[PDB]
Amino acid sequence: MSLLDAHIPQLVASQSAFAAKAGLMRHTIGQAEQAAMSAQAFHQGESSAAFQAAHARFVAAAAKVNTLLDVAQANLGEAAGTYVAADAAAASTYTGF
Amino acid sequence: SMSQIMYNYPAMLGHAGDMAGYAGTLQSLGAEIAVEQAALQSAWQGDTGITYQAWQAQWNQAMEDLVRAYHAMSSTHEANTMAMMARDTAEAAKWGG
Repeated sequence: MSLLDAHIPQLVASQSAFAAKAGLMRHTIGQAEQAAMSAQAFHQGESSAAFQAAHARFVAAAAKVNTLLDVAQANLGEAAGTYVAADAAAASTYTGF
Repeated sequence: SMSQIMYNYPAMLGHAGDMAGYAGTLQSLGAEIAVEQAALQSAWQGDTGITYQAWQAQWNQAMEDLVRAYHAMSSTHEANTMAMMARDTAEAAKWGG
């Protein structure tokens, strides 16, 4: 009464869905950032302080998502096997009162 | 106050599409990675850097600020009605100049 292949998965783990997800994240930002460009066609120049701050705020946070994506795969192992020895200042951060 | 400069009608000020969605898209995107890793918690080490508990909170705290970073530029969306004095939310609340 042995059940061989009845309700069992297949290529669900070996394929590693985690990795596919990690890469899907950057896709949302990469494509999203492009949209802000098309709209920036307003006058098309260079000067843009108000927008700069907002643009820097995004990249500043991305460091948290990216850094977390590496540790996740590194800690999970099966998730993925990669590294990014680039370092940065955001990795340190700081807090006051 | 700069309304008598060159702001006849709300041309740029206000909305112009669906930007709020682009940002929120990131939040939902990260949720997938947060729930995925939660299934491979037993696989997590913890003696490498970030822990399962720290990663969970950190991730959410990251995606949260990561999204707002995009809405920051779209903050002008509500700035439209701001022109009106009846409301006065950021004006009467402001204290610069």
